[PDB]
Amino acid sequence: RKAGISYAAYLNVAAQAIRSSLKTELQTASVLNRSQTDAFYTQYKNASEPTPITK
Amino acid sequence: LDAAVVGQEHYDVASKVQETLQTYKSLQDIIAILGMDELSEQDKLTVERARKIQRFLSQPFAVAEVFTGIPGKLVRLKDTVASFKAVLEGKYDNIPEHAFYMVGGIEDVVAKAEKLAA
Amino acid sequence: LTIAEYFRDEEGQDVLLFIDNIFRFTQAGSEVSALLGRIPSAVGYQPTLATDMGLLQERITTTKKGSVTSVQAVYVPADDLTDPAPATTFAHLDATTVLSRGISELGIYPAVDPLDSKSRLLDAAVVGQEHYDVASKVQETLQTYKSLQDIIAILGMDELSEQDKLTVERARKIQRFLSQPFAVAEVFTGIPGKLVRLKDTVASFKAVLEGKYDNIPEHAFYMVGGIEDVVAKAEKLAA
Amino acid sequence: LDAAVVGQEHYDVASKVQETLQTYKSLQDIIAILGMDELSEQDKLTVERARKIQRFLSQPFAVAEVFTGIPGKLVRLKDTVASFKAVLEGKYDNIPEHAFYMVGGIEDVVAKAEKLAA
Amino acid sequence: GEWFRDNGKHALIVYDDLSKQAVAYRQLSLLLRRPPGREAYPGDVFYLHSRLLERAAKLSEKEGSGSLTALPVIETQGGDVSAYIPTNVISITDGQIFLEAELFYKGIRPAINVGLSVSRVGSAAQVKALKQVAGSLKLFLAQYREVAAFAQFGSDLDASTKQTLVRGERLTQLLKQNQYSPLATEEQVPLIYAGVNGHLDGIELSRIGEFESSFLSYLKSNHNELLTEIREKGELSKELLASLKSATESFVATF
Amino acid sequence: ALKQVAGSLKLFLAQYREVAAFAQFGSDLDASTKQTLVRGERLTQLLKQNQYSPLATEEQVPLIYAGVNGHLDGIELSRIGEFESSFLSYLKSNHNELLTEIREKGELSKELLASLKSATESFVAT
Amino acid sequence: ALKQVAGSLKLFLAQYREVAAFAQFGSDLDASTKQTLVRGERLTQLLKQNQYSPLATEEQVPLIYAGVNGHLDGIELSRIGEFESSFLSYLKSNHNELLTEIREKGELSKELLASLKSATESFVATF
Amino acid sequence: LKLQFALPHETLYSGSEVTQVNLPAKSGRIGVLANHVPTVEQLLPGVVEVMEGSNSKKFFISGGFATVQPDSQLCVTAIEAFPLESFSQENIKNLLAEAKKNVSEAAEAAIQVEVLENLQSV
Amino acid sequence: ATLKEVEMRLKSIKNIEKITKTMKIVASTRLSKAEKAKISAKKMDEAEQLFYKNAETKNLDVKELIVAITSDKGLCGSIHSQLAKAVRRHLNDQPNADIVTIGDKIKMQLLRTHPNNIKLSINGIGKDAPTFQESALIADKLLSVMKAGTYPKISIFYNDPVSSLSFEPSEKPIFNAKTIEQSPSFGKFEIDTDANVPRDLFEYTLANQMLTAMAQGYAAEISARRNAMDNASKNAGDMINRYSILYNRTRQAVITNELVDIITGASS
Repeated sequence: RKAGISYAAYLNVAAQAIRSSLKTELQTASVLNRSQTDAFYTQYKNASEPTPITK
Repeated sequence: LDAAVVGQEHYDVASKVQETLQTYKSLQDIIAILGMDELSEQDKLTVERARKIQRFLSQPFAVAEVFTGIPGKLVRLKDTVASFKAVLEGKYDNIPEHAFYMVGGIEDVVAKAEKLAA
Repeated sequence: LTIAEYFRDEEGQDVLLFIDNIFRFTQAGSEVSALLGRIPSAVGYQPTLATDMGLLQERITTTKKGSVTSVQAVYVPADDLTDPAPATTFAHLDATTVLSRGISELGIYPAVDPLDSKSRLLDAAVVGQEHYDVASKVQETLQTYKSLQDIIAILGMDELSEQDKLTVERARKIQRFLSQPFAVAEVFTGIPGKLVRLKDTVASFKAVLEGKYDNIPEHAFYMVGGIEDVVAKAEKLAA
Repeated sequence: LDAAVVGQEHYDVASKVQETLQTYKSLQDIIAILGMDELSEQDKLTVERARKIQRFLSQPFAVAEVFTGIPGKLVRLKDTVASFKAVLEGKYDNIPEHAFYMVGGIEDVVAKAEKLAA
Repeated sequence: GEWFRDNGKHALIVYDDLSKQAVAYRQLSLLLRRPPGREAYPGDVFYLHSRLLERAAKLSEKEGSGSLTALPVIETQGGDVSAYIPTNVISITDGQIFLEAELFYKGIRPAINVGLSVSRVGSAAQVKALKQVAGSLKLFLAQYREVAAFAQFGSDLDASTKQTLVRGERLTQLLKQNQYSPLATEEQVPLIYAGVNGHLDGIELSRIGEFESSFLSYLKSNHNELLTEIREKGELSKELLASLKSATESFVATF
Repeated sequence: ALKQVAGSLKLFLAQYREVAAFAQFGSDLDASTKQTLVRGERLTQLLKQNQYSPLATEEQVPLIYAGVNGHLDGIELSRIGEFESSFLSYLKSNHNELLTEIREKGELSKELLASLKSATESFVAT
Repeated sequence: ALKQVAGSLKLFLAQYREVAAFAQFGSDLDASTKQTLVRGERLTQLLKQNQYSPLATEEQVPLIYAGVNGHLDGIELSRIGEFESSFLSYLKSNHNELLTEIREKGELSKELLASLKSATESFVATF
Repeated sequence: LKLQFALPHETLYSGSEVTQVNLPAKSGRIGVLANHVPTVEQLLPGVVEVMEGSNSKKFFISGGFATVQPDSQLCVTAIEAFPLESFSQENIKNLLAEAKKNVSEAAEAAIQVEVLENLQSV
Repeated sequence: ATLKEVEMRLKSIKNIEKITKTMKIVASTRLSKAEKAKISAKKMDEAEQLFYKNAETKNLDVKELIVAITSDKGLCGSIHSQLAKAVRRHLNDQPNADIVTIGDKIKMQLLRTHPNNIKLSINGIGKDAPTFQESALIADKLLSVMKAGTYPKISIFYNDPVSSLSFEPSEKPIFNAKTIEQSPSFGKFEIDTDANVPRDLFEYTLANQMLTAMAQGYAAEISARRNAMDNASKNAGDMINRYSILYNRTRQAVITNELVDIITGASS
């Protein structure tokens, strides 16, 4: 997973599995909050610079 | 504005156009206090649709050309119904903000959206 | 007013006069005034709003021969307490009784609001330092209870400062204790009504305000008369 | 209040004082409800300046000595302009606001500012 | 209408509307130069309407038990119910049905504002069968108002209040109605019963209407005995209730 | 010659307050909003005018083209005053061609506007 | 005599009640004007009056002297009414010579001002 | 042995005395003795069995880290940890297996395969 | 002056007063939620930092990366402003740092003052309670687009929720792969020299301790919004009472004046 991702991502990828294969019966309100994010990122120079991609 | 008088399809379109626009007016104290980000994913969609709808009601009149410069457009009733139904059913959610504004029928809306590329 | 007056002047009683609704006495005065053709005054009321009130309210007083006490239903135009109608009326008021669907919705009868209702006579020189002191403390206790409800509703009963959970527990008692079964209401309720004499009321609540009956269950104080009926009721609750 | 009766220099000072005081007025309710914490940093500054300005326009009156408890001052027109020009130029932002309360000209502010030091 | 009321018969009178009559009354008076009052109405504009509306009454046994029931109508300006004439009449009648243009455009029709509407007679003149299933509905819709405009920005939803939104949106949608399509009470109670008892929480909102439809005719074909008993007794027995629970769930599952 | 440079200048100043009330509850400024706020702040400013001081139409026309077409946006808001007096003194010397053309024919050609495009860019770096 | 001991109390209280308005926090408890917040509550307490208790002008200035100058910033808020009756009785018996001089002079000489001063700290040490 | 089992969201064991903890370090299954040597090991996904004498609660684990302190403490830090009593009634594992690995996006869809076909090994 | 104007002013005030008195309660709905993720956060701090405590890990002195945490959502007293303070205070002792801003209000607070420094910016944040998935990806992008693991120092900035009534802007270090090795007591541990434990533990820690800051900063904010709306809806309530007097007067003088106008119109 080199020339590529990181230990923590590489760990989050497996972390979704536990949550998304816990029976819906108790996949809870707070539990789904953990399994998706709304975050975006925009790089900067001097005022803004490049594009605002999703995460 | 009665199904008996105008045809069921007509009235059904006309009513949802009002319901849609009544939601946008109810949501405005929210967007003012919590932005667009706070809206329900379906509310976000309904807000996006209403903007197009509210601009699709803009019409260049003929007598008005001495103000707008734009040639006066005249839309037929069946076009209108079929046009606002299409936009309701999400078939134009990709076409830009300005495209729907100050034109005639749905045909004209396509012409605006394209010419905003060159 | 005249009928009840006779009972003071001739039978020498303490008489009760209900007027329901006194505001309607004002708007009729206003109607007659208008029709006669008298220039209307502020907000359209009759130029004689105050003296019209006087010729009535003044007749309601205590004389050497007896008294006439008036319980007056007061409508308040537009919820505006400064409107000439209620403004004029209030000048003649010695107390208020506020029945409330807020109290009602708690199953507390009669539905008097213990905070809202007010008496120009809840004063040491009139009631005596005895009465007044229990009176204030009930009002202070029930008051801090009301203000803390926000945190009781979302932070649980657990998170009150050491003394506050004792006042709320006592306030909850006092709150129930303030309900009463009525003798008239029997034919709909079944529960035997109780005329609680004042001396008993003060003492019964003084006793609670000292915490002598902290142990006694809460459902007990509810729909009984004076203190003994709590003792009686609490002791049927084990059986 | 024209530049060609009072001087352009005199005119400009009072103008911006008014600008400032109208901005503090334009925010009065935002503040009264939500406090200083919800204001952009520009605004927050023009409010800190205007609050000084508003107290600086209050003056001990000779005839009002019985009410003030303070000796009465009679600032000169030329004095008044220069003083307020300086405050507009930011020269006295660090100084306590209360040093501006009930004084004469600019020198009285500093004179009293030190009285408020120790 | 009184001819009926006086002879042990029942008339319903609709005054459409008393806003316009009051204007007409003002017209005479201003023109006869009779003394004017607030908003130039005659000093007794109140009595014009209270004289009229007290004539609607239910009568004693000794007098025929005849009844005149009045449905007066007042138009408001911008919903302002504190206006001179509206308040006059609001204070005369035994209750309001306040309709709101807000709700109207939303699609909620009739646009009854549950908050500002009452029947001061209350239950005493509701079909017991209906009072049985329907009771406290107005109060739920009450708390549902608050919470819905408290979930507006509250995206944090405890299963308690979120579930209560579902009950709210369903009862609200059930109470929508086409014009000129009044229902019988024996059609109304089985419909409200399903609603209040959560049987509708599972069904998605867009199909509440088609539910009313299939459920009624299903009940008509299959569970007709229940409806007949609702109509002839206007009460619900514990057996009659059990039959209603069953037939609801029987249908709900099949659709 | 005024109508042409002043098209939708009123409708634009109308969409400017609309965005100024969006920034009233101060949030992040994007490609659209940070553009029109900075623009409209400078037109509002440009339409400030001293009393007892009317301007000829050949004076109004360049100033409005200067403002509307976007040659004022990178200039400090506080300096537009001196821009008015300075850009006019500049135009009176060199581009006197433009001003007496604009005065007389009252219109604008595709050629005249081309020269007005130049002169304004030609005075941007002082 | 009153005017002299009341020095900027009028102007003070309006300042205190304004300070106590910005006292909404809380997480920002000040050390500076927090002492005017004590004075205030002390002086507020002092001016409170039972109906039908009009005190003589001589019974007034000692109380106000104790407030203004600050011989009250230590005393608890629930015992200022006590301090009042306790301090009048004390003066009535002990320093009656002052109470008679205030009534008859109408002024306060520095000799009578320092005389009051002493009797104030004297009573403060004992409460 | 003392234990701090910590998650971002939940906090299972804090300070208390579990007698033996089993772990999945990289290429090493550790059963941490009551007095083990100071180690810092990376926890692959797997079962973290805590033994409290005659007891054991397994937890399937997202990943994380384990460190044995010089005071013989065990610090097991993970993202997700659930007791087996209600871990999984779904069974859309194979719905991800062939879904990921069959796509040649490329960098991470292939990366999401490596774990799933390993996770359900019990 | 006009009943219309007073009618509108009374409505927009009472409306504001619903907005704020509900955000006050939407906060308390979220208040218990805030203590879950708050202690759980401080709990892993005790668990995950105790290694570094024991390894005596400190900054190699051999160019900083500063990470500021707040939110996109305002109306929370001085959460944003006084973290910006403490970050500027810090930017005096080392001006040349790169700034990564998480949350839109700290972005523009800091964009006002040091617009050259900010070099990456994370959006759509304050909305829920913070998560590892968020953290880890922002972490991943920090490694990728920012080259975090080349920095002599890395700093996290957040507000630490001291009480329910007050908060405190604090700062914490993240040590990189090299810095973990050259710690004095790193040898005390029998880390298997095989895998770069120092690389992976850094990457894991960077993500892990951003989430701790996020969970904490989040909690303090909720309390700031609870308290700010506590004050706002009390001021608004106070305005309402005043204006309800002004409405009621204008209500009446408008009835009086119309009537005088009418009554005058028949003076003849």
